[PDB]
Amino acid sequence: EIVLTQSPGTLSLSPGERATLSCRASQSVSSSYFAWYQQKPGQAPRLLISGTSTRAPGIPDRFSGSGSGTDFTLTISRLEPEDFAVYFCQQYGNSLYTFGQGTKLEIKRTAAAPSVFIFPPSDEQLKSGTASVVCLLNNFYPREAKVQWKVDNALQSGNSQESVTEQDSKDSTYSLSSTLTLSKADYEKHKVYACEVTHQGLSSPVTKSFNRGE
Amino acid sequence: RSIPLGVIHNSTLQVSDVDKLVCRDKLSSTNQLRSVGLNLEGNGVATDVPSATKRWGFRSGVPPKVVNYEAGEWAENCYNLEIKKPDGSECLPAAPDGIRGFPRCRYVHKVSGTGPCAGDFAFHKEGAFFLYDRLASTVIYRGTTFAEGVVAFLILPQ
Amino acid sequence: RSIPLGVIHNSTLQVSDVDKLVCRDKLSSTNQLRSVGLNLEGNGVATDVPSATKRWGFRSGVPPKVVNYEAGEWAENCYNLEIKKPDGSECLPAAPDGIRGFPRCRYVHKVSGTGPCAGDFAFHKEGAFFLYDRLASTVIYRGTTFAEGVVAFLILPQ
Amino acid sequence: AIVNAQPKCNPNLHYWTTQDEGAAIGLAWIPYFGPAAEGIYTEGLMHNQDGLICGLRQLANETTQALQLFLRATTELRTFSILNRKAIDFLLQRWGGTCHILGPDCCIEPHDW
Amino acid sequence: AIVNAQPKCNPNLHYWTTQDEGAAIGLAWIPYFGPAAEGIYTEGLMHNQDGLICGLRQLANETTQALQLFLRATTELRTFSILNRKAIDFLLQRWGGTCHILGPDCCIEPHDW
Amino acid sequence: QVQLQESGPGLGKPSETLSLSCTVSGASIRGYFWNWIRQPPGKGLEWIGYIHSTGSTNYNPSLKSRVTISVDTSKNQVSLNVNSVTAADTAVYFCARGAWNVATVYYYYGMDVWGQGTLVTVSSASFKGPSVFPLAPSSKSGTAALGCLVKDYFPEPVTVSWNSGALTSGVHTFPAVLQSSGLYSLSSVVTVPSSSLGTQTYICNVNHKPSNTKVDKKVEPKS
Ligand SMILES: *[C@@H]1O[C@H](CO)[C@@H](O[C@@H]2O[C@H](CO)[C@@H](O[C@@H]3O[C@H](CO)[C@@H](O)[C@H](O)[C@@H]3O)[C@H](O)[C@H]2NC(C)=O)[C@H](O)[C@H]1NC(C)=O
Ligand SMILES: *[C@@H]1O[C@H](CO)[C@@H](O[C@@H]2O[C@H](CO)[C@@H](O[C@@H]3O[C@H](CO)[C@@H](O)[C@H](O)[C@@H]3O)[C@H](O)[C@H]2NC(C)=O)[C@H](O)[C@H]1NC(C)=O
Repeated sequence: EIVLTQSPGTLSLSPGERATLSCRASQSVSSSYFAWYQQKPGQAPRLLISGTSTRAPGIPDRFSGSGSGTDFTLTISRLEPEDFAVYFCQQYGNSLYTFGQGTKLEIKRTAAAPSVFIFPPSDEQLKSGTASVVCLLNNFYPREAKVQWKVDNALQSGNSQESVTEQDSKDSTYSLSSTLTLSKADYEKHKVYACEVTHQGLSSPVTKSFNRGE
Repeated sequence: RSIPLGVIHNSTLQVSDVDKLVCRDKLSSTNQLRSVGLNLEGNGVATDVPSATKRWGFRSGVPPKVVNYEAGEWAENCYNLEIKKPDGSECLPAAPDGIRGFPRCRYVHKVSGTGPCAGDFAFHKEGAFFLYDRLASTVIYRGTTFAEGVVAFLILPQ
Repeated sequence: RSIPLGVIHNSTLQVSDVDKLVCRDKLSSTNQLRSVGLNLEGNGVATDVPSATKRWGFRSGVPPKVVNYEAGEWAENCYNLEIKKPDGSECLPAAPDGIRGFPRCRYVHKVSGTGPCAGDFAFHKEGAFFLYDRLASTVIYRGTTFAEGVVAFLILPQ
Repeated sequence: AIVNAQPKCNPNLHYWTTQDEGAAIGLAWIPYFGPAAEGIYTEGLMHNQDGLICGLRQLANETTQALQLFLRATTELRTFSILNRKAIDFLLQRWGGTCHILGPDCCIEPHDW
Repeated sequence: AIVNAQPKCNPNLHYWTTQDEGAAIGLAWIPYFGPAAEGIYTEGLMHNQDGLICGLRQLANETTQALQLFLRATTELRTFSILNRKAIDFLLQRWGGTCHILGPDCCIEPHDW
Repeated sequence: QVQLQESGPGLGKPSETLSLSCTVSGASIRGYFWNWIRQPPGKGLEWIGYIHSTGSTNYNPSLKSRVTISVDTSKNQVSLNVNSVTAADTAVYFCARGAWNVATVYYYYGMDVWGQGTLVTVSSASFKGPSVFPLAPSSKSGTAALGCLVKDYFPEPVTVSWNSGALTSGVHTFPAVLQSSGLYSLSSVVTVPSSSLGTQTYICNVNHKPSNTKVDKKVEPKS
């Protein structure tokens, strides 16, 4: 019954700005031991603020907590690139905790073009019976980018799998890897395998190529 | 005034009124009467050494008084003082027999130092008690682990 | 558990049940409540010095406790110990004020000697008490005539 | 009735007490073989109801002024009589004077018929 | 009810006690003229019934475990409260709660008519 | 310097009983409350329950039937068992110390110390070791990039390191991708200065706990 609804779901704004995260209680809290947590990718959540307003040790003065009984709010003033995380509100009451949906916070920055690299299938991998080509886009922002595979000017749709890292907590940049998986037979047919990249920081598409024998 | 007595019935706490007679309150034996010592940290008081020290002071002209409590709370923060005057003479009295440290303390803050001792005994400036082993005193005894708290008197369920 | 209370009616002794209420048992005044100290020699225990010594030992970590009894039994055999450590230091504490020897002893066995003292206080290994003048202690006090016995609590006839 | 007015409250109570059961494993009641001073206590936890525990903390805060004045009045060093005195006061309230069976100050109820 | 299980029993009880009558021969109540420490006691003998005395010895043996645990729980050096506590417990058993005149936990008997 | 460490089988057979163990170091379990939190991959946190050092427990209302938490003070551990395990119970499982206050610091029942988290995948399928293949371009020489490729493994996760933790800068190890085969596959990369390219050899440190594999693959300099 006690459900904590968090708003907004997602949020993205520039360094220096103030982020206000809200979290409403379904029923009135009978014990105001509210708390806020910051969870970096792959890490357990860190305690930012406990008891509605007391900062945990080692938490910068930017994180400030406040509340009114039904609505509690966390304000991250003067945002810095390291504050990229997902933020949860928490409520301990009547011998049980509840959490919130979470607010994923992206830190903006001026656009940065991807650094494209292409990788031929290795020697031992071909001996196994399957070949995979990898296109790497390193340290770019914004997150949206188009990575188009074309083999001998023939586009390949149905064999590319993409994966993007989480935002870097220092330069606020993303990185992407497009993997083209093919059997050892169909890879033999053609000889030129290239990867074309379009991005907001690229005034013209960048195509990095590798010929079969090199 | 009058020492308040608390009645617990079906997980409901009510203060007994000295004027109002409630026949429903039942006392079948003295084992239902309990004295509890609740520590001040439960009230969220500051527990760091420099902040707790400000809660204690010396005063002459008030003889020490002690009461017993039968149950206490496990304390995360306790204190043990060995304050001495500049000339070297001890500043707190050694605890009399039967007075022992608080039974359950996780962190014991060994407070030491040298300062002027304005009085014969160290009292709690907020009115609380220095809780020892089943004894609540108004005075800090030398070298004995205490935990500042207060005392309540309850008539327990049957 | 619970300290048993014995009721005496028409030369018949029954133990009061804490759960069973017997309205026939009458307590008109506190003078009907008596605490008696019955000596162990009444139970036929060995009274010679080498055998009684085996019933006492030293242990640290247990503070001494004392209870009062209002009436005792004339003892044929009492003991008075002055045991000391090899280096000469006393091994038993001198009795505090108000604690005096057993009032009525015929033979007082002056036990002395030098031995290792493994603890801070001398206790009774069978659980009995060292009966002094109207005080029953768990600890042997130096130089005071005691008589090992046990204590009962009675509600006497009217 | 109480209501908590303290700044914070720890709604769970982790307690210790000696005034509890002793199963009396043979020869452990004897002090010579008994537990040492640190092991004479039992423990427990009252996280069941948050409200009662917070009420206890306020009661312990509110009894302090009256308890402190009580100690000022008495002269003995240590006062154990307080709990036995409360029991006597309990009996004297109900059975102190003449008891009128159906009266308001008499806890006597006639039988059911 | 008790039954003696001790190896032997001394069926006669030669007792001493101060809690007895003082005829108060003039000026002997005054401590300055009163008896010395050794002469404040009275004596007596209970050889009348062998069975009651042997029962007392077993009761004094059986109360020892509970009495020893009682002393472990308390912290004061000397405990005199035990007898006054038993009297309070006696009253609280019969007159503690609401008393139903013909009930089993009420020692009230209606008048004879 | 108190640290928590969860332990649990990477894969749990469905319709079985699942057991995880939290091991507290540098602090005594006695006197604190200890929580169990689980987090399905890419979703919010769910509180499973808590337990005091004495033993008293209260669990999440929605899960109290299928769960049972236990503590062992002689081993300084807190254990969690989940029965009738389905695919929804696939998550990373945390233990946390929800305490009123520790030493002089007040935490007001906020969870200060957490474990590292243990991922538990619930599937009928079995373990499958990974295979590593280097990532090297056609020879060139500016700033260069290299890495490893980890293909065909199950279940999540696999931990990849570079030069035994010596190389931390500019190391991006990509999240797992679930191929059509049903096995996972990821890749690690690192930008390395092209000048000192041939000075230091570069070796991978992959580790897959569910199948017990920790192989190392070097990368060709091509100075
Ligand atoms: C029993 O509880 C009461 C209520 O908490 C305790 O009294 C309070 O003492 C604190 C500490 O001095 C007071 O706090 C201060 O309040 C002022 C505003 O008046 C604020 O500016 C300061 O920064 C500080 O927070 C508090 O006001 C006061 N409350 C009342 C109602 O008097 C009392 O000490 C407790 N007694 C025992 C024996 O524990
Ligand atoms: C209260 O009375 C009981 C019963 O008399 C006392 O307990 C008893 O202690 C004696 C002395 O150690 C035991 O005697 C020995 O018995 C063994 C056989 O078990 C025998 O081989 C030895 O030669 C010796 O006679 C006796 O068994 C034991 N009885 C029971 C039932 O435990 C107890 O010490 C008394 N307590 C007090 C405080 O006086």
